[PDB]
Amino acid sequence: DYKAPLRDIRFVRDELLGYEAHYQSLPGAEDATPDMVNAILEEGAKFCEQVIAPLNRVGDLEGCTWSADGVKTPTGFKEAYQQFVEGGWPSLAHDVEHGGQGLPESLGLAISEMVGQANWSWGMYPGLSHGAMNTLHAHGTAEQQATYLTKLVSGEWTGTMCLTEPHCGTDLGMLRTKAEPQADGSYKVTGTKIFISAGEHDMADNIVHIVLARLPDAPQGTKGISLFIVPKFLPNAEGNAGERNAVSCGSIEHKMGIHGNATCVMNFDAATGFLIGPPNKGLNCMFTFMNTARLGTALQGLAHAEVGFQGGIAYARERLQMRSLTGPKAPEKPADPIIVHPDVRRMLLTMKAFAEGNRAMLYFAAKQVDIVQRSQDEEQKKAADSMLAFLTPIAKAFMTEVGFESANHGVQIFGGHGFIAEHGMEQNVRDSRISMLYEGTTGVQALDLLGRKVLMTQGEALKGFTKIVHKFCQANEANEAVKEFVAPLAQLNKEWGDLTMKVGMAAMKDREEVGAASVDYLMYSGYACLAYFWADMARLAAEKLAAGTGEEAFYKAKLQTARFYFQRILPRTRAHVAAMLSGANNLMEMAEEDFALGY
Amino acid sequence: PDYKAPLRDIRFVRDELLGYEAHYQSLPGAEDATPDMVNAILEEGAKFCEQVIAPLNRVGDLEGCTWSADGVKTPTGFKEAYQQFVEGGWPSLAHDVEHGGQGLPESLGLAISEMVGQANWSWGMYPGLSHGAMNTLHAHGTAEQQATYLTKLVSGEWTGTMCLTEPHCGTDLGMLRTKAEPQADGSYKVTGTKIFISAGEHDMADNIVHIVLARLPDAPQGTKGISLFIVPKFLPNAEGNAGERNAVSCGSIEHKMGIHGNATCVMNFDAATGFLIGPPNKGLNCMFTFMNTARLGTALQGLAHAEVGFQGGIAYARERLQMRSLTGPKAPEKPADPIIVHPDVRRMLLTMKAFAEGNRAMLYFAAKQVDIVQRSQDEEQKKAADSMLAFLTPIAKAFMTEVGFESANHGVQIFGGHGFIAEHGMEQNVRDSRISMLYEGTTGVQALDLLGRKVLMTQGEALKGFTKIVHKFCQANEANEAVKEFVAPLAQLNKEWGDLTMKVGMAAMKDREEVGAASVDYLMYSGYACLAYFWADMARLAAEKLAAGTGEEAFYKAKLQTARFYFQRILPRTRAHVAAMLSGANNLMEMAEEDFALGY
Ligand SMILES: CCCCCCCC(=O)SCCNC(=O)CCNC(=O)[C@H](O)C(C)(C)COP(=O)(O)OP(=O)(O)OC[C@H]1O[C@@H](n2cnc3c(N)ncnc32)[C@H](O)[C@@H]1OP(=O)(O)O
Ligand SMILES: CCCCCCCC(=O)SCCNC(=O)CCNC(=O)[C@H](O)C(C)(C)COP(=O)(O)OP(=O)(O)OC[C@H]1O[C@@H](n2cnc3c(N)ncnc32)[C@H](O)[C@@H]1OP(=O)(O)O
Ligand SMILES: Cc1cc2nc3c(=O)[nH]c(=O)nc-3n(C[C@H](O)[C@H](O)[C@H](O)COP(=O)(O)OP(=O)(O)OC[C@H]3O[C@@H](n4cnc5c(N)ncnc54)[C@H](O)[C@@H]3O)c2cc1C
Ligand SMILES: Cc1cc2nc3c(=O)[nH]c(=O)nc-3n(C[C@H](O)[C@H](O)[C@H](O)COP(=O)(O)OP(=O)(O)OC[C@H]3O[C@@H](n4cnc5c(N)ncnc54)[C@H](O)[C@@H]3O)c2cc1C
Repeated sequence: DYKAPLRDIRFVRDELLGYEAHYQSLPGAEDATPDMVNAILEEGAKFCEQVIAPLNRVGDLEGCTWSADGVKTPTGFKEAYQQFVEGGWPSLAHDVEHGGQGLPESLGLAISEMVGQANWSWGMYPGLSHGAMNTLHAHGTAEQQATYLTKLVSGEWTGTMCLTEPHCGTDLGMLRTKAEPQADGSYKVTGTKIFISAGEHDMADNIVHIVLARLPDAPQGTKGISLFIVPKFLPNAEGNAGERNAVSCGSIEHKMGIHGNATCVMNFDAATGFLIGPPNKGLNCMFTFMNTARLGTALQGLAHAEVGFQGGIAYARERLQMRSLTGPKAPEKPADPIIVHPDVRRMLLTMKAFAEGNRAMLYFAAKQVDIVQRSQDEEQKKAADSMLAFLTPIAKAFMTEVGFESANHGVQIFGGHGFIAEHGMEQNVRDSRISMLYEGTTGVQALDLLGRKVLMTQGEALKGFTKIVHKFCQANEANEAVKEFVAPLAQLNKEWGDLTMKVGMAAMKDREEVGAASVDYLMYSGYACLAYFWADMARLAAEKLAAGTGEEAFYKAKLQTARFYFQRILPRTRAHVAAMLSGANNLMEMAEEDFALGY
Repeated sequence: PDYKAPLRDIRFVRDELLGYEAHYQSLPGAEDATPDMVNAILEEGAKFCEQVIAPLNRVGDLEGCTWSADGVKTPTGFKEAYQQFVEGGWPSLAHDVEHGGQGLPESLGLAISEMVGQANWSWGMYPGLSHGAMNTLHAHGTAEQQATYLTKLVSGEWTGTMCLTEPHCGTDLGMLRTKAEPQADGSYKVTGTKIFISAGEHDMADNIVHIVLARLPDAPQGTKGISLFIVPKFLPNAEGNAGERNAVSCGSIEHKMGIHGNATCVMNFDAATGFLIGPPNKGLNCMFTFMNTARLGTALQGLAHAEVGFQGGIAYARERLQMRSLTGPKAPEKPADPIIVHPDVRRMLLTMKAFAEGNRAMLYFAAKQVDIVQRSQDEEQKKAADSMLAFLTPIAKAFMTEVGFESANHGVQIFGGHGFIAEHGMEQNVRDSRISMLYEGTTGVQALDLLGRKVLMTQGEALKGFTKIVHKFCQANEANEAVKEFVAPLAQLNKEWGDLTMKVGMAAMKDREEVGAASVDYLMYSGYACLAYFWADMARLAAEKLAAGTGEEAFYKAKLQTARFYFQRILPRTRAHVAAMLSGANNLMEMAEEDFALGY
């Protein structure tokens, strides 16, 4: 049964990253008192454990049901959503201006961490909505905010992002949905959008589609794309679901997992829409909706490692099979618990290193998001903004990739039993698999990080982070407790920058290099980020243990996980380095027609 | 694009790389495996796989199996397909002539199995499990027992199961508690519940022959007390046909992640009549003819998953237009470039390709050993082939399943979002693949078998058979210009493999936890090392065919390019596995069990 990691969320927020100081230093956070944060975490935890976690298996077994009239969600989904609404969770991290509580985004993200762990398919309904707000908030006219945002902040209305068509997913410049301008200055949108998460459902009073379309004589490619508000129901005089717009769901997908989230073919038959933001600047505006959900999807990766660990640790202490290699440890039982086996511990510690490591990186990133939304200092916003732009793609691709690995360790620990539906471990793997495909594929994210962010800033995007690491190795070089962490961390911090330079050099001779190195580089970057977060959690752990503490075992575990990370996981860097220095030719020399001559 | 048998690559591996013509002529009873007959059987094999079973793979996954009190319904088309397969004589192919068989080599029967598992693994488990229980009756059954059970299994009229697992025990068979009470007439009565029995009950055959692990009434504790019993669903009648219903029933089937089409049964034996096969209390010894077949059989499942991901991905990579090459549009007449222009898509393609073609080479290398163990009359050769199988069998099962799962996941990644959708079949490949690392011995258990039972128990001798072959290859080709670039790293790695074995040994002397701590890393390293040899050898062969002039230049140029990719982008994974296995057991054993979950 899902148990929220509140003690670990507090370790990371309060002790490692000084979230009380951060909230004190920052406009809006006077109502975000330590005691109020703790009560909101504990309220969040209870909803996640008692209301949505028990629906997770229901959602997988039932999925959603299509008919011409609309889409039924699994038993208990909408009734949990009504309770989510009535608790005012939707309004937590939105402007007091448009009906919100004004608490920071980073406190919103802690609630999303627990929602995603408990029931990801259910959490996507509120999750997508949270983004369309961030879109309306950043680019909507005051009247658009008054009509649409107020309703999303209350949760009475839900939001989607409608980009994808059959022929285009990464290549949005090829999109072909049309916005035809009308005398009254509104548009009629004609097109078929596919894979639309939460496109049709029975959870809310209305749905607000944020749709990418093209104006009749716009330029080709991205520079021809505009953003439209297309609600399922056009508002009435009081602002409530009014006239039924010509938006309908023609079908939902049969998928490997995330069955409880309706994945919809949305047909727009000259549906009334309103332009939001400048004509042909839709891609620019949509990237508010996208970088929310990039960090929101990095959260999915964290959730799959956490669920995989919760299951693994429980089964490894309860399942008896075979005996310890150093003699029977439970001779009064017919077998030893499987935790006594070194490989089961390797699998448990892998999931633990990834869950706790990525939790640190995620709430480090979330502090940057708060700064960009609320700081007055433009030096401090701009340094936060460049840090988000470096960490966003790393977090999304790296946390999902190792989250899916972590989910598979969970299954492996159960042996055969892991393949069987009733234990929920195999559902975790199935739900994890989409996280590396949507919200920018691993490959597209890697290309974004290395080409657009790092190589296009001639390495400056990396320097923000390698600065913090270099300052840690200097302040802690002669700290005896983390000597063993600082040495290889300093070495890796150097190599990180060296590799960045060698790849820029290779790329100057052959552009194919940016692609050839990209995923290897992003994965290396991910292990290097977590090397720093584990060296720092180890530093904090050693500080607390030397000062005496009610929780000896808590901090000794942090040191033991850090050492596992450095000695057993971080050396995967060696293969990422070798592959990325090998050059583009070993990928590009084979002719397309020569890949499958063995038939 | 539907399933296409990789016959051209299967021929390259057996005929060109592994000398299968000369091997078959050097073996007693292999005179009927003429090159033209093998090629005829391979063609008929592919026809059956591509036309009868491959179309049923989606149906198997959508319907799965339907339980009722009376029986277990199989997916639409499966039993009719099993009839055409019986009518084709396929079950009889690699079995002895006197018991209904055609007497062809096991390594020919394995080529058919390669194509069956790629076409529809769930369906292939039905005959594939039969193939096991036949091998056990051959090895350990009385001539009477072979007359009744082995003849029906060789015809395919009856199917066979392996019944080991119970709720409390899968790896630890010593704890099993299924009982066998002696009866006055020399038969036994088996009472107990077995779980996760593949093909335990279905509607495809006239009878099912269970090979059951059970305990005699005063047997010693542990594996020393396990005996092996034939328990048929229908007791034979006087003619030798399905007679009296035995007290064997299926209480349920599991709901699973995958292989929905293969019924996974809770089998209740209610004092069912069984017959002791093999000595009393030597069950586990006898049941290991069945288990090693099924381990090289499960390695083949790993190959199958890599193959299916490759066939889907290459077709989609050439048809899907998304974005443009980094070096300017390669298809400017089209609205976007094929995704194969992107280096990362080529990286996923070539990963699946290195693993499929490398593992195929490893598999038929192993299958030549099976053939020598079964047929050779030279003892020195039987001993060396037996010893080579002992080393390769767990490497093949664990490595090929693990890199098979990776390869299936690359397949989905190439389709992007579309790969998560049921219609394309790529996500089923991943879900079917996941069981392959759990059953027939877990990755962790095969890794302990390799390092603990075979390698360290022989003080490194089990490794020598293979390192010898690799060292002779590096000497034979030190001066060979076309492959010098493979030979150098191969010889460095072959030496390191021997050094690592000794160091792990030294570490285990001080701390026995080191055997489990190094096990999976050591098996994965060993896997990568085996494929480094096979890619080097396939690169040598391709150089030799190109220097001599061939009408298939591209085919041989593609082997060199894949071998170079394997060496430069995949083999370096050994770096991670070396560092992990030399890190020590303390980084895994120091954390007390009660301190693993203190964040709640
Ligand atoms: C929570 C559950 C998840 C469910 C959601 C499912 C997924 C979805 O909703 S659809 C996912 C959306 N798609 C993706 O994320 C990946 C596919 N699209 C891409 O990212 C493509 O690479 C794509 C379309 C951006 C390429 O466009 P292209 O015009 O070549 O980009 P580029 O020239 O680099 O940038 C164009 C403009 O976009 C914006 N932009 C691009 N990248 C970024 C970025 N990383 N951050 C911010 N803005 C960006 C900028 O305004 C930029 O302007 P400029 O060029 O002057 O800097
Ligand atoms: C094609 C269709 C595929 C479908 C797959 C579905 C089928 C299944 O999943 S059923 C198979 C699942 N069962 C297993 O694999 C059980 C797991 N196995 C194990 O853990 C061990 O091998 C086990 C329990 C059998 C032996 O345990 P233990 O007694 O501690 O081993 P050990 O003492 O070293 O050896 C016991 C005896 O078994 C035999 N044995 C052990 N290992 C091997 C081996 N690798 N090869 C051959 N014989 C072996 C020997 O006879 C040995 O006796 P001795 O040591 O005197 O030679
Ligand atoms: C779909 C399916 C089909 C099956 N078909 C059959 C069949 O036809 N016939 C049959 O007899 N069985 C069958 N099985 C059972 C299957 O072989 C077992 O699941 C397998 O042997 C593992 O046993 P277990 O699941 O009980 O895991 P356990 O043995 O409990 O192992 C659990 C975990 O502990 C680890 N572990 C255990 N001991 C050690 C050790 N000493 N060192 C290190 N790690 C260790 C394992 O590696 C694993 O990670 C089937 C299973 C499934 C799921
Ligand atoms: C369950 C689900 C829910 C979804 N929900 C939504 C939603 O709510 N809203 C929405 O708008 N979309 C949604 N999508 C669509 C999703 O965002 C796309 O699937 C995703 O962007 C990938 O696009 P694609 O599937 O068309 O693959 P493609 O873009 O065709 O990519 C295919 C392959 O090519 C690779 N590739 C493509 N271009 C390059 C390049 N330049 N360099 C390197 N590799 C490249 C990719 O990495 C991938 O491996 C959803 C999809 C799914 C499966």
